[PDB]
Amino acid sequence: VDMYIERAGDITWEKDAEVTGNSPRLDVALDESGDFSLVE
Amino acid sequence: TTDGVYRVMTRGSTQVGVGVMQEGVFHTMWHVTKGAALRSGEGRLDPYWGDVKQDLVSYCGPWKLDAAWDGLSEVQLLAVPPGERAKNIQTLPGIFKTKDGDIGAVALDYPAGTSGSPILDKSGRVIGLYGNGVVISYVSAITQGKR
Repeated sequence: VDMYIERAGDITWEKDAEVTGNSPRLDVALDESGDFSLVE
Repeated sequence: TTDGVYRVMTRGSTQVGVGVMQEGVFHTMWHVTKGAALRSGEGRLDPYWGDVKQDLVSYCGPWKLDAAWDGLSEVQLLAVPPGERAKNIQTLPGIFKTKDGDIGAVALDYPAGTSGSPILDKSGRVIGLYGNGVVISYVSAITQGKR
C-alpha cells in the first residue's frame, strides 16, 4: 500500500471564511485506545 | 518539505487524511497512517514519534506544534476535504470537560478523509488537529501534542 502526501495549501487564517457550528460543553472520558466517550 | 497543509493519500487513489508540515516535520493523526512510512515525491518520510492515546504521530522529527486555544476566541478549521480545495471554516469551540482538564472542541462534521486538518488561532498558529472526537452530530477535540 503506497501512502503518499501532496501539498494542498499554506496554513493561513482567512478573513472571509464561512462561520458555522455551535459550541457544546461535554463531559467526556479518554480511554487507553485514544477513544473519547461521553460521561454522565 | 515545504511548510503547509498536505493531503494523505493511499493507492485508484483515495484520500485518507490530512497533515501539517512545519519546521521539516510532518504532523498527522495516528489513526490516519497507523504509523506507516509516507512517500513525498521521490522521498520517504519515516515515523519519529507516535502515541495512540493522543492519536498523534510525527515524521522526520519531534512534534513541533505547541500553540493552544485561548478558551475565548473563534478559531478556523483549515479543512482539506477529499476532492476539494483547502478551505477555512470559522467557529467558536465548545469544550470537552475531562478528569484531567478541559480541551477545546469543534462541532464540525466533515468527511473522514479530512482527519488531520489543522485548527488555527487568529495569528495562524496551529492549535491542534481535527478528527478525534465523540458523537452527541460529531464533535472533534482540538488535539494538540507536546513540544
